[PDB]
Amino acid sequence: GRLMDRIRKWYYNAAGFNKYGLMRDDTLYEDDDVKEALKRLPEDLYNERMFRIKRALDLSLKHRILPKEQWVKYEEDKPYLEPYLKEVIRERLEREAWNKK
Amino acid sequence: MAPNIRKSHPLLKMINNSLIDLPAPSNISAWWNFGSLLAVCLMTQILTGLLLAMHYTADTSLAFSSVAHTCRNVQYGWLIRNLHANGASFFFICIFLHIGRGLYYGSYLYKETWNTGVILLLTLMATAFVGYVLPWGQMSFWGATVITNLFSAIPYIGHTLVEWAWGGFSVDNPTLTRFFALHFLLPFAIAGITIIHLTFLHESGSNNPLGISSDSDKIPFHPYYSFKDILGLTLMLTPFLTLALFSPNLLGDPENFTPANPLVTPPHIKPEWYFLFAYAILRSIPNKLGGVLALAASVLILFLIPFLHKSKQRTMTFRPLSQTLFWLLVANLLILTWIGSQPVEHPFIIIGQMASLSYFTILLILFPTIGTLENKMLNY
Amino acid sequence: WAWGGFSVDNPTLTRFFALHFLLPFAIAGITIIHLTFLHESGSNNPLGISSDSDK
Amino acid sequence: YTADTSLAFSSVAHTCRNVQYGWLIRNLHANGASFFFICIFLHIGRGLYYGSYL
Amino acid sequence: GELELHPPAFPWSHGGPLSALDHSSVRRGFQVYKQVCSACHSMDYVAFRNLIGVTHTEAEAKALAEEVEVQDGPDENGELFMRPGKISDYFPKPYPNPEAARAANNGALPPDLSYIVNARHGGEDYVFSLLTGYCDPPAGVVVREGLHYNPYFPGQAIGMAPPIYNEILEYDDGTPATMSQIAKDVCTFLRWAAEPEHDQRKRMGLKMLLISALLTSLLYYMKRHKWSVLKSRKMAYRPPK
Amino acid sequence: IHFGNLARVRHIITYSLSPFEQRAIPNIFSDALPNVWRRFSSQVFKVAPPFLGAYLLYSWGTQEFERLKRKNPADYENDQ
Amino acid sequence: VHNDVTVPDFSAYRREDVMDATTSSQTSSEDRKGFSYLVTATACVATAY
Amino acid sequence: ALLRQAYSALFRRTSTFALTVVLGAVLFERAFDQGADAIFEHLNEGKLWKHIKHKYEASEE
Ligand code: HEC
Ligand code: HEM
Ligand code: HEM
Ligand code: HEM
Ligand SMILES: CCCCCCCCO[C@@H]1O[C@H](CO)[C@@H](O)[C@H](O)[C@H]1O
Repeated sequence: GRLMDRIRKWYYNAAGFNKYGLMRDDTLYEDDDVKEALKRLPEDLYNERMFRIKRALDLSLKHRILPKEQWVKYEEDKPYLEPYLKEVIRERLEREAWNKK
Repeated sequence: MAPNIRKSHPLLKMINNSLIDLPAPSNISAWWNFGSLLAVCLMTQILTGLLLAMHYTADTSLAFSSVAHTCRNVQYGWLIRNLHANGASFFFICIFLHIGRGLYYGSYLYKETWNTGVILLLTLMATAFVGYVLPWGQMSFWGATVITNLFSAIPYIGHTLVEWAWGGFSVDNPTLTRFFALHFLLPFAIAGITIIHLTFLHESGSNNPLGISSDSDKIPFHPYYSFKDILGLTLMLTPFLTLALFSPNLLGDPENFTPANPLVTPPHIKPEWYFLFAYAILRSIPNKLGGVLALAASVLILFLIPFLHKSKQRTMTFRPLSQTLFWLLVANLLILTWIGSQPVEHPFIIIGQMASLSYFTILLILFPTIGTLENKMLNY
Repeated sequence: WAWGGFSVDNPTLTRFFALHFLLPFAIAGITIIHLTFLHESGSNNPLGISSDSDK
Repeated sequence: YTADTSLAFSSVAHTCRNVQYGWLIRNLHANGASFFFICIFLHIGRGLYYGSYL
Repeated sequence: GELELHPPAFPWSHGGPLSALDHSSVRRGFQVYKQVCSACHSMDYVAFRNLIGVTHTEAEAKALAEEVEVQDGPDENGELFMRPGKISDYFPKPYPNPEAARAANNGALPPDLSYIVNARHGGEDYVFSLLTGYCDPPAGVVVREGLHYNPYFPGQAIGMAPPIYNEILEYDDGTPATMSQIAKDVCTFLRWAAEPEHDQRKRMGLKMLLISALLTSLLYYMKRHKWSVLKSRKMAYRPPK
Repeated sequence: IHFGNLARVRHIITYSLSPFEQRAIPNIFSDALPNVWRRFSSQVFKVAPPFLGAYLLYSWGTQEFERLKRKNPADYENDQ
Repeated sequence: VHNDVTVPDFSAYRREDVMDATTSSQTSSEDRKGFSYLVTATACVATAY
Repeated sequence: ALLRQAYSALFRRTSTFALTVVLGAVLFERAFDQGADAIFEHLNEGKLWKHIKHKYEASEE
């Protein structure tokens, strides 16, 4: 069945970060890994995220949001950083494990 | 050396880098106004406090009437006394929102700013506690006797530690004096520590409601926030004054208009409102020792918050689950406060224990758990 | 005004005790400023000539 | 200490007479004030003689 | 817990946040206290001068205090002695010490009335209810020898015998001294004794609000005015795409 | 020095007008209020609930306490 | 290219006097500033009191 | 046009702005007090000593 898919889409809409025009990955808290991850993003993706983020902040300061039309649709939310971030973590765990041996 | 003096001068430079050219996110909300209020709040207590201290006498035989003589004979003594007394509540009201804001927006992730914060809270508590004994009224004395005696439950070094604190065998003159001393002192330590708080704070800069890096859009503190804070100052100051001036004793126990008397225990000895919530958790655990620890934990628990953050996101702005959980907890504290105000009998006793249980469960288990679950629902 | 009355009496004793408790802490505060300005230049020395060549 | 014309004098006395090491603390505080000035006077002097005031 | 009856809320002339004390009623109250209560109740924090410009004239006040003898001294020989009061004296205590007081009231201790309306939940509304409200005990209830039943007093057995009754005194202003009139005036007086700042405090509250409302509005406009620059700000993303 | 070392930003144009060429509180009905309502709606069902659920518990606990103070005639029915 | 860039329309926010793009804005300037400053000057007076 | 004039003579020069704030305050005080006192008293007719004073102010004994 599609239970898991029903839930996710629900939570995705429940969270509501898409009303700001942000993408799942735009909301990631910038801890050590996410930091390295971002540095690896190709310039075009970096600049775009930056605009998105800056735009979201401006909405926040304005106490507004984007018109329904412009909201990020669950199925079109691009996971632009996730791939990078995973390797960044793969790498770390390797080092962490190796320095132990 | 440099063009404008605001940056070169060894002192203006300080005032500038933290009140004028300081980078502030553009989207911070009203919940960020509490820092400045807490600060103003402090400067105000100290001012009214000194003014009252210049007429107070710390002696069991004169305390009560020194305070009375102040309100009755000193020009505007009555006003200063009120402002100081009610100011203490305005203080806590503010600190509780300040903390709340921190919790809901994961500000605590700024560990050192946060940890000094907990220290400010603890200090403010000691301060406001000793302060309340100074007028030496029924509740002043009795509360002091019950609260301080609590430590007597600590094993082996219990009684010793208390009789030491009391300066004798019971709350008496030697206590009143050392408390007045402590009360005069602590505020200044608060001020000092506030500088450290803001010092750590400035390393990272403020956090913001969306919980995402605000470097792409920062604004000079002045005029944006200098103005915003001055506005938030008058918006709160109104209710404070309205209360302090129209309903003066709306929050105080009438039992404190009766000079302390060691031969008449009041019917219901309870601490000031801002303490009830914990007084409540104290009575939840039947066992003088466990209840104390539970009390201690009720506040010391704040030191763990940072280590119980499991969400991949900082704030709860985009975490609806965590949000109800957050408002539940708030409501929970409200109830605990309420329970603290009522006697120790059914149906209160049980509601008490229930709320006390839900309190620790929410912070220790639910929050981090719902946090993890939330990550899976995002496909993280 | 300062006396709180017509002569040095109780109202004075109290406000003095207050001032005496207070001032010391103002001293401590100011000492920080003192040393802050001090550190801009560093200490002076008996010969009165630039000691950068030997700190 | 008690700040009241009717108790100040005796509060100090009662301190030196009944408080464990009260007498010592009272002395150290009192004499400490002079040590303070003695020191501040030399600190100033030092400054004048070596043009620290610059 | 235990059973208790809570007094009602009388519409005191000074209940309004902006409403002051009716000094006439207060002036009467002072008499009630002076001629009835002062017999067993001490009012340590009020002095005859306090009346001046509030309920009596500097002259009346000077007189009212001379009606009492106070204890001053010592003299050249170290003895104590009597003298006629001055406006600087505080209302006379009825008993030397509490022990003596209890002794003359069946071990009961009539509390000083300086802050009574603030020392009891209900203040005047309570004090007023208590005074007028004495009555016989309901079935099954027995009041021990020496106490009197009052449903308004916790425990219902109070050591104070009904203190006021119709025409127990005569208001020199020509007011029908019905028991309730008395209680009412005296309660009004007790409010004042408890906090003389009452009127001034409220007059200030008025000023505080007016200024407050004015100042707030102004700073709201100013805050908005500066922020406008951001609030309306518009941006766009223009890569060389 | 915090202004200049904050972030690497590229290609974002912004436009703003002096505070004097614009209104302080504009479009109160066309924009302001509609959003106040908007914001109020999005939250009620998150906040309100546990606060209402608190009130109840308070009311119950209060009323029940008073009830247990009242006497139950069923203790004196056979006390001739 | 920058030539393809234009400032958006601030009609929604402009004050009444600077609403028409063909009227010197300077003539109503002293009013616009005199008002705002009037508000501020007042805030000071209140505060001072 | 006062706004225009006000701006010119009062708000333009920082020095005159200050002078306005002061004299403005001095006059505001004088009027705000008198007014509020006025309002407070009407709201409390016949209750204040100011009101009943006459009865004992050279009209007894
Ligand atoms: C004969 C002495 C006497 C007189 C006269 C008297 N009282 Fe009392 N009053 C007492 C006593 C006795 C008590 C203590 C009762 C107790 O605590 O059991 C008391 C207590 C009180 C209390 C309430 C105590 C409480 O715990 O609530 C008030 C209020 C009071 N009196 C008011 C008055 C007023 C007003 C008057 C004058 C109208 C008055 N009394 C006159 C003796 C007196
Ligand atoms: C004497 C009491 C205190 C004073 C005067 C004080 C003051 C401030 C000030 C001025 C700020 C900056 C503005 C703001 O965000 O509000 C601040 C921020 C902060 N304070 Fe406090 N604080 C106090 C107590 C506390 C307590 C009890 C805690 C929590 C346990 C705390 C936690 C924080 C944190 C985390 C920040 C970061 C805000 C953000 O998320 O950006 N503070 N505080
Ligand atoms: C940290 C801020 C402060 C807090 C939270 C605080 C709190 C209190 C409290 C709750 C009381 C009891 C008020 C009452 O109900 O009578 C009190 C009384 C008092 N405080 Fe403070 N106080 C503070 C600072 C000060 C300071 C710095 C001084 C002066 C050095 C001071 C001097 C006094 C005096 C003299 C009293 C006794 C008179 C009275 O009870 O009104 N306070 N304070
Ligand atoms: C609370 C009292 C004071 C404290 C605690 C204090 C502390 C210090 C300290 C720690 C130093 C650095 C070491 C040294 O050269 O002694 C210093 C330096 C200095 N202080 Fe003070 N000081 C005090 C009062 C004063 C006064 C009254 C003056 C003169 C009006 C003064 C003038 C200076 C100057 C000019 C220096 C530079 C020393 C040099 O020539 O290198 N100090 N002070
Ligand atoms: C938010 C700022 C509020 C400050 C309001 C100032 C009002 C206090 O004003 C007071 O009013 C009393 C009543 O006549 C006078 O007797 C006092 O002398 C006066 O200082």
